[PDB]
Order: sequence, then structure tokens, then C-alpha cells
Amino acid sequence: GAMNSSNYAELFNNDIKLFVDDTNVYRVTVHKTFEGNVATKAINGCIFTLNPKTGHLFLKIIHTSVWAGQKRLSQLAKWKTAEEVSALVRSLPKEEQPKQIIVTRKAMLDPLEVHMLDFPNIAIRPTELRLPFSAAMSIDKLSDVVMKATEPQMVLFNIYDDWLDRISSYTAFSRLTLLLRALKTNEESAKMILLSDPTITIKSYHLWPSFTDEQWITIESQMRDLILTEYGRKYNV
Amino acid sequence: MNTVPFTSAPIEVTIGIDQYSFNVKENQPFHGIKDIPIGHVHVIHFQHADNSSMRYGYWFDCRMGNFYIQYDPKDGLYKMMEERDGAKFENIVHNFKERQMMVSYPKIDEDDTWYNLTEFVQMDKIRKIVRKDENQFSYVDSSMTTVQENELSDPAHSLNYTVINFKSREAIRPGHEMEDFLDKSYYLNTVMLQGIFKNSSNYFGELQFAFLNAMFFGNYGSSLQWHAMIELICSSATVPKHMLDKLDEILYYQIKTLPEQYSDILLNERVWNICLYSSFQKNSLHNTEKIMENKYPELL
Ligand SMILES: COc1cc(NC(=O)CCl)cc(OC)c1
Repeated sequence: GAMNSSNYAELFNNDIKLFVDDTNVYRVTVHKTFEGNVATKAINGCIFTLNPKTGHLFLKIIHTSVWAGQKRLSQLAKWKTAEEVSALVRSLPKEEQPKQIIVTRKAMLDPLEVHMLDFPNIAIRPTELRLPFSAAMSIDKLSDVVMKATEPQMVLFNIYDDWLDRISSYTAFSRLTLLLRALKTNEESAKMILLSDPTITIKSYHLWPSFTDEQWITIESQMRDLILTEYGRKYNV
Repeated sequence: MNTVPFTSAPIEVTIGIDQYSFNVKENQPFHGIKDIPIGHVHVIHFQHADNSSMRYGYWFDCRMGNFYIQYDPKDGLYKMMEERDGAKFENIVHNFKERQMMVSYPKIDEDDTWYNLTEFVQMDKIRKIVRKDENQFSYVDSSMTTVQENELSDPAHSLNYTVINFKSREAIRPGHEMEDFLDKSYYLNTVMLQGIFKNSSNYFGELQFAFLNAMFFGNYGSSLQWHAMIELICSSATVPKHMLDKLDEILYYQIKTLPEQYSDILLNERVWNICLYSSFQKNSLHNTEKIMENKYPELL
């Protein structure tokens, strides 16, 4: 059934599972036409498919050409997402295929269920947590590869960099979610925190800066303050 | 006009014949039902006064044999049986008529209700849904589960309706996932009509039989099957014009006949609102939409 605050710890067990977030698949800018009507222009998007135990991210880039001449794009986007996730599963060796796929939005359930009929033993689950994977395009290297794509492409990342050498997947996921929750609430301030100190760099093969354990504690705390700050600015508390 | 005699009525019971019903008191001198129209299937059904649990009954066609009812005190129910000795049967019936111990099938001449509810229902098809090949008539009751219900337990007492499942490989062509899920025409027209039912008459017959078992016995799996068969048509963008017009008539008479006080349990809100207001056929069921809006506007 649904993953929630009671059973979220199943994320860090040894049954392979993937999260699928479709919130950045169909992206548009809305603008005025010369006649003063409104129109959309699509921009490149991505499926965010993540193993929370290992950090492996399967970033499928959605090039704007997939929308050409299609109608009802917001509906199509969910079915395209499910088509690509099914193709990914089929591409993986049997022992790497997931036992469960958790979708972050319930509107993905039927599209993914239908595309996965050939995989009756893979459980398709919703979740009651309102997670922040929409902010994935606030990670500079992920946004850069999406915008630069000129054709459909799959790019593989580890979204935890090398953190699992020092912390557990529970703690690593805790660190990733906190970072994403803050880029989503105040991207400018969040990125200021992450790069304020020019002596801490991002390795070429990494997504986040190379903080020591003690600096991550400081960073974590500054992210805990920002979220709360913005919460007060929003609600006036 | 045919007759179904009763040996006796040893326990108090409400007896139905098609859409009619009457109460018989314990050991009342009741010996059956006469003047039954030839040309239709019929159903004779029972609810005991002392245990309204288990409505049960028998589907039959008097053209296929001489049938009568006899109470069994061991199994505790009214059983249908076939009499093979034709002169024994005629002599039993004629005697019971001369003593006027029979109720008359009370059909109004203007009235086409039963025809309209059973237009496509055939005994031969009923006997394939309800498997008991040594009898010419078919027993159904409130508790019997369907093949599909058993998949999700005694197979000999099951209703073998055609399984319909919108998220199934049968329903969804590889490579047309979105197309086939959002527009079920290929599942309706190729898989079900051309492949399984062979023609729309047989599809309508099973739909009508499922409705009647839902209404007369409160059979829950039959209600599921009736709604699934409606939904499969309404969710198809491409449906022969003759089937849509006939479906509108079929449903009209079903909604008209439904007890006003059973609507809460025999009508699925989601299916009906989707079918009448959201589906491809939202504008093709004028008679059914009009009676539903005037008779059950709460559900909508
Ligand atoms: C709600 O999903 C979660 C959230 C967190 N932590 C945070 O969101 C800290 Cl901002 C951690 C977790 O599993 C370790 C599951």
C-alpha cells in the first residue's frame, strides 16, 4: 500500500526499489502572442528515477521534440513517463530490476501499472509523504545536462556523491531531502549557503560540495534555519 | 401458455415469478403458477419468511421441458424438477387448474417490461454461465460468487461470467498502452465482440442476465459484471450506432424496473456519473439519462 511516516524506513532495506517523480517531465514557459493571446513553449524536461538505498539516479532527459504535434500534453506526460520507466526496467538485468516502484504523485499509478503488466510481481505504490524531488532541477549539473540535450538521453548519477562511505543510506537520504526541501523553499538562499565559502569545491565527478563531517553539520543547520525562516516569512510567525 | 405446478407449500415463503411476487402462508393450498408466456426465459424465485437470508431461484424456459417445484425438507428449499412423463404432468396440471389452486401470471396486455428486460437472454447462454448440465433449468442465489471474484471458492457453484478487467494484458495491446486504456474500443470490438461473444446480441444477453441476478437475488458479483459491461461500452469511442441505441433502451428498462429503495446498493455512483457525463457516450444515452435524472438525481 502507500508509503507513509509509519513505514518510510523500508527505503533503507535490501529489496531493490525506485522512486519515480514526474514533476519535471513536461515543462513550459507561458507567454503572450503577438495577437495578445497566451501560448506555451515547452522546454526540456526529465524523469527523476532514484534508488534511495544506493543513490543511483536514472535521469531520463525528455527532449521537447517528443511533444511535437501531440495533444493533451499533461496527460501524455504521465504515459510517456510510464513508458520510459518500463523501458528502463526491461533494460536492467533481472537481479537489478526493482521489486517495488514508488510514484511521488498518485496520477502516475494507472499509467505505470498499465505499462508494467508484463511485470506482475513488481509492486506499484503511492506515497503520503509530500517529498521535494521537484527541486532536482535546482542542482546545477542536472539542470545543465537537461537544458543542453538535443535528443532523448539517459544520464546516470549518484545523487549522494561519496556520502555512503561515511554515513548510512538512512542518514544520506535525510541529508538529500533536507537539501532539496530548502532549494525548493528559497533556491537563492540555499545556493548561497552551499557555495558561500570559496574554499569548498564540487568535485568534477560530484553534484554537491566536498564538505567535511563537521561542515555538513553546519550546512545542515543553516538549511534547518532557512526552511524555518521562510516558513515564518510565509505565514508571518 | 405454460404452467409450473407446485407439489405443495409447506413453509411460508414469498414467491417471485419474473417481476411479480406474492406471499404464500405456511401450508397454504397453493399448487403453482399458470398462464406463463411462451417465448421468453423466466425466473421463479424464493425468500423464506423465517430466514430472508438467501434469496434463491431458477431460470427456465417452458419450451425445453415440463418443470415443477417441490419442497425438500432435508435441504430446506423449494427445488425445481423436470417431469419426463408428459401425460402424468398434463394430468397433474389439469387437475390443479380445475380446483383453481394456481395463481395466474399477471401480465398486462399493454406491458412489454419482461420482454424488454430479457430481449437478448437465451437459456443456452444461461446454462454456460451456470454450469449444471444434467438439468435444463439453472439455479442462482444471493451468495454465489463469480469466476472473477474467485480469482481475487467452490468452482461448481460459480457464475462463469465473461471476465472483464481494464488493467489486463487482454485489454491492453503492447505498444498502445495509453490509447487502449483511455479508449477501450479495441477491447470492446475486437477482443470481446468479435472474439469472445461473436455478436452484440450475446453481449447484451449476458449484461441483461447479470442485471436480473443482481436485482432479484442481490447477487453482488452479478452487479459488478453488469456495471463492467456498461462501462466497457461507454469507455469506447467507437461503438456501432445500433449497439448504442439498443443499450439506451436496455438500460432505460432496467432503471425503470429497479425498486426505488434498492438504488443505494444496486447502482455504482462512479460508473453511472462517468458513463452519463464524462465518457465518450455521454451524449448517446438520452432515454437512460432522462430516467436516471428524474428517478435517482441524488446518485448524480
Ligand atoms: C519524508 O521523507 C523522509 C524525510 C527525511 N528527512 C527530511 O525530509 C529532513 Cl528535511 C528522511 C527520510 O528518511 C530518512 C524520509
